Amino acid sequence: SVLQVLHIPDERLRKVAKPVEEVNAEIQRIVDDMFETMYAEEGIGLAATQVDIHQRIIVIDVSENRDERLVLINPELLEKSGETGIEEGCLSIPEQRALVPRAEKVKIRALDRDGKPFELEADGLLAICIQHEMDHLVGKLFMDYLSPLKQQRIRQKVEKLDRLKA
Ligand SMILES: [Co+2]
Repeated sequence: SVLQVLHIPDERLRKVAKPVEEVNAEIQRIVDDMFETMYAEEGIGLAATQVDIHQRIIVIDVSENRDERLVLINPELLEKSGETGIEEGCLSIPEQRALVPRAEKVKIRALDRDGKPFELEADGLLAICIQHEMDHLVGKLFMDYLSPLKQQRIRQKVEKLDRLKA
């Protein structure tokens, strides 16, 4: 079932998510609810913190056909290198996009939907998405990489955008 995505400014988006102790039926229902919400909003990734669930869970689908589910429970970054960037957007910061510096390659370790560990070497868009989604778990948003002036602008814009759309 579709979940509600928080928008800035909401301090809840800055809470550091806790590690999942045991992947089970409940965790799995959350995983499914997250995919449903992500696909519904046409996003390519979604961190649990965005839907107000403070546990280290991320769902991703960077495919064109939109049928290639990637689940990262308790992700852990092992290596990262190179430099790249794209005009990132976020469901929590409606209508704003900004070029954010990211590592081009990134190797991680995580648990899948069944709680089994795997390691993944990613590059291109998938690498970027992972970095974006992982930042979400530690309360970091993509706007924090910009100059304070730009950050303030963004807050004013979303703040306004939301109030008018209510
Ligand atoms: Co985001």
